[PDB]
Amino acid sequence: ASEAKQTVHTGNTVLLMIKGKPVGRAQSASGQREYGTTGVYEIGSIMPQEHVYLRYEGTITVERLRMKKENFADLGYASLGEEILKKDIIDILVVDNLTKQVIISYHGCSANNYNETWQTNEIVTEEIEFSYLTASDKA
Amino acid sequence: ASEAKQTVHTGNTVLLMIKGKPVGRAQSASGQREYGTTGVYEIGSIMPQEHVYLRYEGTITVERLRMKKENFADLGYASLGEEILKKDIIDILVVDNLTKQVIISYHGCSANNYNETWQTNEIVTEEIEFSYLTASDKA
Amino acid sequence: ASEAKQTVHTGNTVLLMIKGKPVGRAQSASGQREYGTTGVYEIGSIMPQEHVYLRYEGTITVERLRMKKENFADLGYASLGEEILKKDIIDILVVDNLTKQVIISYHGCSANNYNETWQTNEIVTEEIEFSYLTASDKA
Amino acid sequence: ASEAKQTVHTGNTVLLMIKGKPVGRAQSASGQREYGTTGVYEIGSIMPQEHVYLRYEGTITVERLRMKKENFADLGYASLGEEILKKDIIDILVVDNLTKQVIISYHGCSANNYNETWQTNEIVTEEIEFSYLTASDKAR
Amino acid sequence: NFADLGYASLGEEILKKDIIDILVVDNLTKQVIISYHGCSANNYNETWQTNEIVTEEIEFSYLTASDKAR
Amino acid sequence: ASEAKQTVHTGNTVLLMIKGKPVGRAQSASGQREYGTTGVYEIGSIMPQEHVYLRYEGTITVERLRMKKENFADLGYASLGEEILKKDIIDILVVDNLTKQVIISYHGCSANNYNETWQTNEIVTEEIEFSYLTASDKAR
Amino acid sequence: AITSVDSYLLSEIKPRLNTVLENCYIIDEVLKDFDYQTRESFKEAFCGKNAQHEVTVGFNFPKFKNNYEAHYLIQLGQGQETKNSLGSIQSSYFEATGDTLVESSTAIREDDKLVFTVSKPIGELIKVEDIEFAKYDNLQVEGNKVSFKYQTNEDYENYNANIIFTEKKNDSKGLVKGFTVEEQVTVVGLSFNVDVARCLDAVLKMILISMRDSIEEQQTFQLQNLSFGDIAPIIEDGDSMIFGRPTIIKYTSSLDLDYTITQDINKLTFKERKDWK
Amino acid sequence: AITSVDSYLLSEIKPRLNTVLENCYIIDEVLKDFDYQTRESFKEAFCGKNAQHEVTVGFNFPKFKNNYEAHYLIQLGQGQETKNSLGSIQSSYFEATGDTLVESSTAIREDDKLVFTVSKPIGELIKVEDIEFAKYDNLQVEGNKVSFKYQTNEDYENYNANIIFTEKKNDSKGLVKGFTVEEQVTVVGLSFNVDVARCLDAVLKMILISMRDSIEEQQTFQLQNLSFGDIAPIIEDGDSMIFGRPTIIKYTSSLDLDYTITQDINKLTFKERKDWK
Amino acid sequence: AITSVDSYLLSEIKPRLNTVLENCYIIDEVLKDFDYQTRESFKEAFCGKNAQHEVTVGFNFPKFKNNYEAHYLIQLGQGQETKNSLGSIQSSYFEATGDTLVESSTAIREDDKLVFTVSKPIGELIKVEDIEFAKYDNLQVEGNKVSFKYQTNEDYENYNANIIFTEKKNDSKGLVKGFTVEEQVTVVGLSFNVDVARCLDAVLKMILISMRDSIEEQQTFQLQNLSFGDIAPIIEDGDSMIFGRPTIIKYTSSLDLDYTITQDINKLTFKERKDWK
Amino acid sequence: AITSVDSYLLSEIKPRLNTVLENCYIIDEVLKDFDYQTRESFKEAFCGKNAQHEVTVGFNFPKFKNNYEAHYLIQLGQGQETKNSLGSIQSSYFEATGDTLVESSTAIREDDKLVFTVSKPIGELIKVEDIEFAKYDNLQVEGNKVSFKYQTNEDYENYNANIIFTEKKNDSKGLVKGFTVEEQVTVVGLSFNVDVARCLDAVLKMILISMRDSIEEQQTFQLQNLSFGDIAPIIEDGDSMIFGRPTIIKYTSSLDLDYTITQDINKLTFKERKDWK
Amino acid sequence: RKKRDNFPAEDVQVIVEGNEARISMTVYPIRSFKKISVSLVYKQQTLQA
Repeated sequence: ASEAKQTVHTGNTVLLMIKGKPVGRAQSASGQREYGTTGVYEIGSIMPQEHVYLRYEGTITVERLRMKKENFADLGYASLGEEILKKDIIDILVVDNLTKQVIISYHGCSANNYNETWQTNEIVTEEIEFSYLTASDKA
Repeated sequence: ASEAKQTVHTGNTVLLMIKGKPVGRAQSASGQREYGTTGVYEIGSIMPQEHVYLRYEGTITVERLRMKKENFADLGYASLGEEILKKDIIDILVVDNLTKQVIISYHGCSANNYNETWQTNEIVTEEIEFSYLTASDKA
Repeated sequence: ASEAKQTVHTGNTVLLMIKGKPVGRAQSASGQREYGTTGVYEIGSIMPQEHVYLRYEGTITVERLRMKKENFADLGYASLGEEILKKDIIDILVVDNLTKQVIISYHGCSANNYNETWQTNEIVTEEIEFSYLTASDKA
Repeated sequence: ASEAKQTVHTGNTVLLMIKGKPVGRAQSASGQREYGTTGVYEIGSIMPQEHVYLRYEGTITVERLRMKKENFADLGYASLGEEILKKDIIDILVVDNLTKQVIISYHGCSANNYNETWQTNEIVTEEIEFSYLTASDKAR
Repeated sequence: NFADLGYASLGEEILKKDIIDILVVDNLTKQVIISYHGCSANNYNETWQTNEIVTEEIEFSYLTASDKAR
Repeated sequence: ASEAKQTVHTGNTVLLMIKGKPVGRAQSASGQREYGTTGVYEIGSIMPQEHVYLRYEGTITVERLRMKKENFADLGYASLGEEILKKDIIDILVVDNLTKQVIISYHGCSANNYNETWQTNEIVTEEIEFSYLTASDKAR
Repeated sequence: AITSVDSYLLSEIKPRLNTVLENCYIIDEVLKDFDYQTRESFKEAFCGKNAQHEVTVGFNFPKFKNNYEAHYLIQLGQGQETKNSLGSIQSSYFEATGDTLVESSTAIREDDKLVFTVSKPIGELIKVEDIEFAKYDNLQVEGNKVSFKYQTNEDYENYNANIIFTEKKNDSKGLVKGFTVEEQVTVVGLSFNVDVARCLDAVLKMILISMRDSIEEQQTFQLQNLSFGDIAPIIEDGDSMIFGRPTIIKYTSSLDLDYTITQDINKLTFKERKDWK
Repeated sequence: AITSVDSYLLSEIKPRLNTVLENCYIIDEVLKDFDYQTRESFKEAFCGKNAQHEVTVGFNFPKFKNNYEAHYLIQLGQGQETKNSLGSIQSSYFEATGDTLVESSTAIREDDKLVFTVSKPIGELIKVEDIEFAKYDNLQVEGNKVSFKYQTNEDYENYNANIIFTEKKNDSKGLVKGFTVEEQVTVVGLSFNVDVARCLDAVLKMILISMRDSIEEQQTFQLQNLSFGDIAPIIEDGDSMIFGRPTIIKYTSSLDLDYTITQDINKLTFKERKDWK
Repeated sequence: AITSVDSYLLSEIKPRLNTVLENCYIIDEVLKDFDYQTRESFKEAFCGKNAQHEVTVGFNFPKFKNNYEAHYLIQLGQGQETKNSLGSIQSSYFEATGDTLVESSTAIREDDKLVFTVSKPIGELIKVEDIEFAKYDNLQVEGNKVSFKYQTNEDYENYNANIIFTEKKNDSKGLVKGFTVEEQVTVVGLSFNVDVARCLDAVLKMILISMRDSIEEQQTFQLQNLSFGDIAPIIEDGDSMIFGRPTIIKYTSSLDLDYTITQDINKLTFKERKDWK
Repeated sequence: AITSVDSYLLSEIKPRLNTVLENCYIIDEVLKDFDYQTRESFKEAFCGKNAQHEVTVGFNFPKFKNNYEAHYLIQLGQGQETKNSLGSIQSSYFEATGDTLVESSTAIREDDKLVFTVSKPIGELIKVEDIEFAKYDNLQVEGNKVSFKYQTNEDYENYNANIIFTEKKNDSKGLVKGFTVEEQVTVVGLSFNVDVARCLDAVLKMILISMRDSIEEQQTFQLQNLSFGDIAPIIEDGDSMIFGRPTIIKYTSSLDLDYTITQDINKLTFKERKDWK
Repeated sequence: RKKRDNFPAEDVQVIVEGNEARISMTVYPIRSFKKISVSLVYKQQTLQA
């Protein structure tokens, strides 16, 4: 039995795609978003009178097992040195695995930091964080 | 046996409603509230003489499993991009499941931040936080 | 056998009373207190010469399961909105359950913050914090 | 609240415009105004009998991040040397971002000073100050 | 705004203003706490910022003050 | 964005150059400019009838970490004593780091003051201020 | 109160089980995921008014033989106290209140009031269905009657409502003293046919989901939590095996007593007495 | 002191059980949630002064046959020490104090004082019920009597009170040395009728809730915590099975001894002695 | 819905197992890591259309003898509820929606529209394969047909597509009430040849990996998690031993019911009534 | 791929065990910590080309009698899936790639290129041993040959190298879908002589340490983890006991399938269509 | 990106078939008015002095 009226996304239901290639062995993606909502106050009451949006901010963080090939460094999306200055912005798509249909797009991603951890009883882990210009979904 | 003289609310006893639709698969709601209570001191004693209320503040935070349909983004209550600038304030009602009777109303909610986490052994989670203008109950 | 020469208070031994009604289903009470003790130093030694008391401060924090009736909001002790401006100070008594004898009184309580948490596998929890003008015991 | 419903102006609700083109990367603008208001006193009272306006003066300051093109120097709104003598007075508008209705015009702006700063690990900044003749709720 | 309400001036119109009374008033009773009498503007100031609410500041000189309205 | 695509200049996108050699360890540069702009008033109005330019003045300040060699004193761009009288005016260029196209020239710089500071646990610093005659979008 | 989860479950399951089994399309919806032949055989055998077989419910350890074709065995399990109140005060009351009740009623005119009559004295009124009264309506409760002003409401002179209320025992003060317990009951659907055991499991899960909305376990017996065992032979050495799949139903509930207080104080009085030392 | 939780429970349960069983409306309230026939059968058999059957209480391992129709078997369990004091000093005293007691008494006039007489020497007075004395009242205690000034209090010349106090053993100093123990006792209501076992469980839970307020386990035996077992056959191979549902009662309590100190010092004395080197 | 993981697994495994076994190069790829002789013997015996032996699938506890040469025994296991919604509201709907379906279809011209016909009434359209319509295309759905403007699309007059959609039961409002359960099923490949057991293990793991992409366990039965037991003799005292290696398949899934709401409100009305006091 | 840890271990252990046992000084180094007589007796009996006894390796549950003097019994154990990828995408490929291989080869001149020939089509070249080519060297791969410019390299016209590469199956796109499993295999050295069991333990630990560097368990079967049991009698009721010391080898490895994608898109095309409304 | 430097998502259609994707935009040509419809509303206004 398969019902649409209730369904949730799960780690198996969702592809992560960059430049039209799926990212293998991605372990998590975390999208965060902030609007700078500021409350308005005045002489005459303690209550907030209004809220205003002042500054949009957001980041996408991805953790991945470091493959022997097609790393973020080998794919070119990450940067180890000064060549960060030569990477154009990229768009990261999160896509429904069944329908191949875009769930959410992160547009204009730009790398904040890049980590690798080498440890003796574990698989090596990549982690990367991007600032992005906007996010959207289409339906 | 069913007694009213003692009873507590529980996760099963309480509906969460927005715009007259119940929010499916909501995992938690957290309401927080602050009055800015400031103590008055003077030359002549170490004791507080008085307390005064100076600034009301409060937030409602909701965690939810990301459904395949009727997300906060699909419902329009959340915002991913600049369209946050076009969302009017909304009222969030917490309602008794048995009597359909309003327990508490959060009025004038306005989004502070919106998160989605995609992870490999888990259901995807939405979380959203609103600032609100006031809260009330009616009986 | 029942001995007075050693005895400790326990969760079952102590009533919490407000306005002459016991508070049902209270889960904890935490009383905290500070005197601003400041050390005096001078040219000629590294040692403190004296200590002085400069500013008394204290709070009482109460956690409670949210009942369906006689909440702090229904009792009127808590405030959800601007009506906080119309609540007079209240005195909170902690009382020996056996003798009905006052253990400690918190005088002039005034609310700092009020929380409610709605969660899916748990009973709903109230929590409230008051600043108070003084505390005392009588014997 | 929606941007269409806010009671207060905010930086996103307004635009800065010169000669009909929007000023990009504008960080701040500060407008100051003085009337020379002077109190009159006389023998027989310690208190001012009235106040009178004497001399209007006003300055508008604009600060920006320096762009690689279309700077004030590149657009010809600022001067570095002799060319200041060949400038002429300009009007600066602050404008409603939704409707493009004018909020304030500053009329007859003329530059007082122009300033630049370069830093190891920061965006380059421009600041300019104009004195102006008059201001109005409307365009000229 | 002060400019929209006619309590402030941007240009020549300052000459056509006249002196005003400013009251600070008890919010409960609407009883006057302080009157400032015969206020006349000294300066008027505005500031615009990328990600903040716009601000107005105005300074008036005044003739006298009283515990009561005129 | 790529450095080739940024709309704003940043410290890494620009170079500071004197006599055709890059100034190493440059921490900051500040360029200031004044025109002496003065408002004219007359009987019959409280408002300035026009503004006029009177006296150009400008100064360029440069701050650096002191190197063990090729300091301003070692390179001969600064003076400690009588030798100031035997200096002559120099041109200071701010230059696009990619193309080596000039962004600003300061012409005829002459030193106003020169300053040094030594600290227990910090890098030594140099600061120098030049007054200059003119500035231009181009080299002389 | 003191409570008995096993007897609650027996009393609640038996009527619900009967009312599902007498209603074919409910079973046809519950069993939609099973194999077609399993579904049709179950519906033919046990379901509808003409059903020749029957299901049964009862506690464990009877002295007689049961309907081992299909039988829900109810089996009281473990529990432990989990949360305590300060002073063990679960609540306090000014008027001894009984169980919560919901009753259908109709308005009638009486002396230019509308009134609803209820079978028992109203200790507290929680809700008159689909009505919120204004102060002008002069809502009053008295004895076992709710009363409501006629003047503006004449169109509703025969309005039909449900009243949610609770009994009063008596006018007395006291403290509800007690604690919360978390307690388990096991239920197993026995059948010598494995496909019947699997269908009885499905029907029981449906019944428990439906039960979660009932007033009984909304007010008491909160936080129903379900666990499920393997399907296994319960008895293995007859002429045939008997199969079942256990389920454990866990509930959180209050155990408490009405400690009445006889002491009442109705006047302070003040006196001054003089110390001549 | 050293304590014996099992003998405390036996001594406390037996009178309480008797006083509930001789009082029909208490059982009628306790069993309100059970099936009507279960309730009425239990109340007919075991309850009221005319009851022909009887319940019984005793420790495990007797050499004789018990009343297996209804019997509370008490069964001392495990424990462990949980919290220790620095130096193992649980307390200290200037006057060796005995058990806490509550006694009814009446005032009498004597020599223009009011006095209350108590059966034993008062080591400490905790409370005179419903009275708070002022300094003017010249409250004094002496031996086994409490004494109270008559002058302003003549209306109370025969006032009836309860005195809460504690004995004194002797006038001696010492340290109460000991530690806290957390200890378990099991209780099971045996019956060959399962519905009787379930009712005995309900009655025992009511009794323990009522017990929580007693002075014995307010001063000692604190933090009563209850756990409940499955209902099961305790014995299975008679002409009939015997059923029971265990409950475990856990208590936190102090084990300690009075280490008396004989050393006393009643004068310092000072001397100067001169060093001529 | 209510769900039956065991019957899902049986229904899903049987066709997939058949379609792999009738396709030699799939087995030749799956068994590439095994010893050459093991691989060739398995492929000769069980694989291809000419295969003289056969594998079989069925539930445990049949009354007949099975094909102990190679048999997948399916064995329903434990489960527990894991996550609950506030108010138990799993979802809500304005139109009662059935199962998700995928069907092949072809466009046809009709009255200068293109239309796709579907076997059942479309409750919701999720995707028309490989098409994204513009507003100009005037996409409309009606009954069991999808309709699409002809004018600009004449080249596609016979275009072949797959429609992903879901049934509607009826036009009614309600709440989907329920919870999530995590549940286990065991599967074991029995063979009296140990190398056959090891190959059946490999084939089953391949089948389950392939199953993860199916709509059935994308929409329901999510988060498949696999555990593997030791290889051991299942039966030890025949003329030969029977071996198997268990695997446990764990799924997370929703149990829920359609609580329909009959109440509907279609007009507010306002009245002013005057209070003369 | 699908993998079989037991058959890997058998295939890897057998040649390594033979090559150690035919080489006396290796055993003389491995057993340096044992008693002199134990060492010399083991080396005399089992070691060197003249050894009259022999060790043996095989899976458990054979139908025949084994060499109980010294026998490594391999015994497939438990496992569980541990880490999953988003979308279960373990990787993706544009060209179906086989196993990794290392082969010895020699350069030859051909048409003023140097070439290395490899036994199979090169799907990817990982390393030519001890060479890093410059762009001037015009490194190219074609079919099963690697080719390398002669002009500057004439001194290397017969250079001997090892090529590390991997096969290609075919030119096709797809997704590697699967997951990671952590899996256990037990190995025990059986002997009726306890000192032989202890020496077989030492030799096996040496072999596994040496195995950690092999390409097989560098690319797959990663994170080898070893646990060791007590020495005990495996069989106790013959004319003599049989002893062994178990070791458990745990590996982390990927289970996955090549899901090929047939869909390919090789041209977008654009059209403008006009809306006259 | 292009229209920022220099199209509505509702106005582009995509069909993929047989390794080929046809992307079809709507476009609006210039017509000529044949109808003018004027809705004239008479309000009234309070003057004050």
